[PDB]
Amino acid sequence: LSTKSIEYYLKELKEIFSQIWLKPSEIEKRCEELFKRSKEFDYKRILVSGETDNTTLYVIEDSSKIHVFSPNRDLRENPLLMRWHPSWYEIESKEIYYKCFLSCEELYEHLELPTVTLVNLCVIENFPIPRLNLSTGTLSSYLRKEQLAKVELIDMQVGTTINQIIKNLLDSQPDIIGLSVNFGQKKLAFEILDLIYSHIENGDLSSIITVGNVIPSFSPEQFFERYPSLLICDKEGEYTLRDLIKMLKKELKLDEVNGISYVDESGEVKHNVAETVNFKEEVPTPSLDILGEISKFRGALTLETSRGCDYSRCTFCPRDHKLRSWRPLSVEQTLKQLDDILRAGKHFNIKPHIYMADEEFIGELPNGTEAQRIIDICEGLLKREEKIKFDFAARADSVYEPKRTKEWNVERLKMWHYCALAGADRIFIGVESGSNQQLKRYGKGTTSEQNIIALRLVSALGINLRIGFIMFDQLMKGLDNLKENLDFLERTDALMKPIDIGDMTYEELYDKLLNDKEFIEKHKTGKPVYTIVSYMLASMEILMNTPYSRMVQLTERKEEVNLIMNDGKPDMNMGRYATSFVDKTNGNLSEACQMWIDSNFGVMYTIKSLHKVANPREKKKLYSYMETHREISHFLLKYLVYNLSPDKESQIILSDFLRMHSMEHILDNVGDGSKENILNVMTNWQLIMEKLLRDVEADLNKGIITDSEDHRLHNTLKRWFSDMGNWSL
Ligand code: B12
Ligand SMILES: C[S@@+](CC[C@H](N)C(=O)[O-])C[C@H]1O[C@@H](n2cnc3c(N)ncnc32)[C@H](O)[C@@H]1O
Ligand code: SF4
Repeated sequence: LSTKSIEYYLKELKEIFSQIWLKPSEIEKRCEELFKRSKEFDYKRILVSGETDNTTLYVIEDSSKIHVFSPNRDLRENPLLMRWHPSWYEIESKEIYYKCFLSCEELYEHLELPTVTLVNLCVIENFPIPRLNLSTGTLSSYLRKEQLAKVELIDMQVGTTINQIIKNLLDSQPDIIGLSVNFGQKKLAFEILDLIYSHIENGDLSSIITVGNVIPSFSPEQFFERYPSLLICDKEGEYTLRDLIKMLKKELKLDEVNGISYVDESGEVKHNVAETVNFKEEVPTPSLDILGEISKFRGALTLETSRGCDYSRCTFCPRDHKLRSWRPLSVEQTLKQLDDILRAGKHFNIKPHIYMADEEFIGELPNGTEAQRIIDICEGLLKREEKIKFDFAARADSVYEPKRTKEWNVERLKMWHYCALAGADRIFIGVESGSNQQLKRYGKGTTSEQNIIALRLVSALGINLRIGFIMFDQLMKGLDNLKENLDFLERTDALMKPIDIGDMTYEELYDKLLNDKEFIEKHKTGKPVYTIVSYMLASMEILMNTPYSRMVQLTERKEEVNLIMNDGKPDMNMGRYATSFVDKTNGNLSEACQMWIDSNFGVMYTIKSLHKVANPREKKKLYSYMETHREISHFLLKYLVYNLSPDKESQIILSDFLRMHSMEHILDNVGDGSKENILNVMTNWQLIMEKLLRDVEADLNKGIITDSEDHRLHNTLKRWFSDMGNWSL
């Protein structure tokens, strides 16, 4: 092969490899056709490995002549060649993109890659709209970039069924099978596992079996009881899979494999230490094998630009699986991976909107440069030809922290401005509470006024907001925290319209939003905070391994009460404890609010479903229903608390709200927090929901809104009217 004809094969390979959405078997197909075409030499076998900018073709003429093409990267950085021969190459050399290896017998053994099949489970009835699965996509890209294995990806999100999974597995004959098992997928996982082991027993498969993600990590005993040879990946999967591949080659013993729990021969459960992955530089662009099918389901692009939480102190948030340190992608890798995913999505006409999976997008570094890192990512996005939109999550104190200097906070505001400039769209802030006592119980580290100011600053930059809010928690005593929460949620001095920066410095804008009451009033949207709450009337869920669960167990012993039911055991499928409230009135209110939600779910689901596809004028009508429902749901709790503990100010607000909707006389005990009385009070309040749904009914009859073909709004409205006051579950 001439030195000029190297160049031609590289040129065409670069064009093949640029199509990063194709599965590796499809890439190999195009490589075979390119090499059979020139017919200026024949070969026995080809292998493609690597990914995106390091994709590599091996052409095995036989074991004594092996050609290696690396169009996108210096072959000297190839990790498979480096494992085979750490000094094969010349250090003083122009970059090398081709090399023929002659009489290199052991290189062939390195090119016999094991096969790994990774399966993302999905209960499709609960999640109709897929998102690119990072759980398996990053495990695949890590293995491909290290050239450790041929990886097959199966995603139940796009409709692949249990029986199709097994068919796939029989056809590919993998050496390692891995299932990602998430909340609510225990039964599905056990079904797939039963069939895998049934076929191992029958001799149709021989594979190391492993499961990963949070459900088996937290509850390994229920898995080991049914599958005692199963290997559970406790934390990150990358090095775990690397080491199972080594163990396949007898290069590691089982008790050396990174980050797994297993049953040894004596019957005892072992856990191996998990070395935290070098995420900054070893985990590349998620594999995009499934992207085409995801686009057919109108699915979403996703990326994780950091792992972990440097704060890690919220008492309801368990840190054992996700870890207590923050590991960011480099600015360079973040921009590259975003470019890859956006280019691949554009190929399938997926719109350029990235959902960042990060637990904490902004983070914190020992050198304090985290804000400059974000600004540098934003500057890179602003250099692109096309704009993007992106969503992410952040704590309120990643916006505003009065324990830090004014200069820290002013630079924080500049950072958030660059986020808005680069496309920050809907941002989730974990406010969680409006009550300083409850915030302390939540370990949030924030105050209620600090939360208000964070919302002011972000909303003023034109970023749209969503907030988590956990109204009820089991250790709350009395109604005081609920009153503080309701007052917080009714504040109208928090949400700002997008403010034109004009000539203001960052410091002047910051100063005005903190202190200038007239500025705040002029720019407010006038909407109360509860309008951006993600889930109204939410109650605490007590997950395993949390400080909050231990706080509960500690109240159980200190006041001699049995709060954790199921005889102290947790639920494996949901990774949480079933727990009752220390204050029985508060538990009654939480239960009532869940029943309220259940009673309106069918009709409000239908309204929201119709809203997705309505014309502009119907969309606004249906949206106004959803706004009014949220409003009625907020003042349900204000009304319940009023009937348990009245005050003058709350009475005025409820009377204002009634009078505002021409329905002050629709409503006509006290201090009685029994379930019976609360239900009776809520039956009364439900008359206000009836008044809203009578308008929906009239609008439907008038043709002002349009029903689905199966008459779903008609059907659910009819049921709702017939079910009034009838709180059976
Ligand atoms: C997207 C998302 C959702 C989506 C789910 C989308 C989907 N795919 O169906 C929605 C919005 C529906 C959701 C809901 C919930 N979620 Co959520 N979610 C996330 C989020 C933001 C991103 C997930 C992701 O892509 N992670 C990145 C990938 C790379 O990580 P991974 O899945 O853990 O995979 C790694 C390891 O687990 C391991 N691994 C995974 N699979 C496998 C397989 C094998 C074989 C092996 C060996 C290893 C392995 O290797 C991988 C790479 O290192 C995460 C935050 C996060 N960054 O993880 C929260 C998170 C997972 N969610 C969480 C929670 C609590 C919930 C809810 C209960 C809501 C709530 N907060 O009350 C519900 C559950 C609903 C249900 N399903 O029943 C918690 C989980 C508990 C915890 N603290 O660890 C997280 C961490 C957020 C938080 N801090 O509160 N979630
Ligand atoms: C939407 S995710 C993103 C959280 C992310 N760590 C952050 O800091 O912003 C978590 C949100 O779900 C809600 N949530 C989490 N755990 C919960 C629990 N155990 N019970 C009730 N709500 C919970 C909280 O409102 C929280 O803000
Ligand atoms: S809730 Fe958010 S900030 Fe709190 S520990 Fe969990 S990831 Fe970190």
